[PDB]
Amino acid sequence: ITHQEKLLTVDTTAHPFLKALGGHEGTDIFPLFMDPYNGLMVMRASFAPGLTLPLHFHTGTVHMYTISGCWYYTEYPGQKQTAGCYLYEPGGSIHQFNTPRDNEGQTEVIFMLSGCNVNFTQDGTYLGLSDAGVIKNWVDRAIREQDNGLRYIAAAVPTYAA
Repeated sequence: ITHQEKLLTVDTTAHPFLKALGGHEGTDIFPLFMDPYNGLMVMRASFAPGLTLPLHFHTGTVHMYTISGCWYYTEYPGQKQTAGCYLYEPGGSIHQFNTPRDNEGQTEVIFMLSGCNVNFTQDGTYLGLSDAGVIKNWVDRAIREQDNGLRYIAAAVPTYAA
């Protein structure tokens, strides 16, 4: 009959977002939940206007809710995502995130990404991988480098039972 006196909770307004994920200006993150072992991350992202990210091939599902702003996938320009929009993206899909230059402000999203992200250029050249582990390393480094006093939830690696 386990204890748990406190809830595993993170207030995203009590600390500034980690700036420039992987050194990419315009992509600010606030980590919430990171499980590198089951390949799962739940994050809040804050996107600057005028961004065009690389093509992201998804190995698992993506659940995304746009709180505010605007963004669209290069391939589907007539289906812009704005306040209150939800998107389910299955594994095996590949699209390219864009924030229009004409956005007056930040585009705010919360998403749940399963699996890994394999990054390509529009012409198919492999750029790199981004799994929960990789992102966590930048996060932990960003927390130190930017002197941010934020906390997030993380799943430990499985081991032999005690």
